[PDB]
Amino acid sequence: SAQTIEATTVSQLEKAHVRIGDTLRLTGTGMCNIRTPDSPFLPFDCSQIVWNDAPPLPLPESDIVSKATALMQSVQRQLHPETSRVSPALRSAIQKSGMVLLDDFGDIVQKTNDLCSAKDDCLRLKNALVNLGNTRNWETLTKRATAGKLDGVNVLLRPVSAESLENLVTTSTAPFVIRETSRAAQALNSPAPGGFLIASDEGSVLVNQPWPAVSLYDYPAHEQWGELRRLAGMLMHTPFHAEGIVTNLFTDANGTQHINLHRI
Repeated sequence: SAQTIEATTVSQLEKAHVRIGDTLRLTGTGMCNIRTPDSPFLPFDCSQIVWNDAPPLPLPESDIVSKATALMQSVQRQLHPETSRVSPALRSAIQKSGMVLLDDFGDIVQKTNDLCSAKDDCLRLKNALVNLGNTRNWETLTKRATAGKLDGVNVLLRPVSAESLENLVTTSTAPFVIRETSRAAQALNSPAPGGFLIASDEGSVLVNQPWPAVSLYDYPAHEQWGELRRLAGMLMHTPFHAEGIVTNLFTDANGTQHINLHRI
């Protein structure tokens, strides 16, 4: 005979030995299933819950990403400031000359060397810095920079050139974040054995978390990392609720019990 099963831990649901036709009411803390490339929390799918007592996986971390962020911020700090090592009288005069000031060219070269370390990285960007720096090649520039012979030194750009350089830092760092974002996503998709995978027949979302303003990949590359990290922050160990009748049930090789639920 069919029964109603109420369970709040993985153990309780295992002890209940569910069958097809049973009615489950399930509330616990678990993880939303993550899909490799419709659904609000893309790439997570919270119509499917991975429920088991293996400790949750760690949030994404990358030092490449923070190197990329350092570079983009040093450039933004200098192209669009709002307070600038330099004397105020000098500051106003440069603005009146129709020009833009980098007051720490040395930091930008170091940050670029930091991220684009491998000899064939970001050649457009290194060439732009070389021309700004009045050297012959990138490698002299990096040493003078790393030496400390460029700290606080002042470079001036026509505004069209400064726009182009900001976009150049932008387009060159994007592939770094895109890779690391991708790498992090795959590291989030490592499934423990045992436990359950609870899926909603009608594709019902099964968590109560705020829906995201826009999908993760409508974001610009550098902010995709930030959002994926946020999405994982609230969806890898979230309270969930799932109730309905069991319409299918199967224990895979790994010992995970897949359960499909149709609500009432």
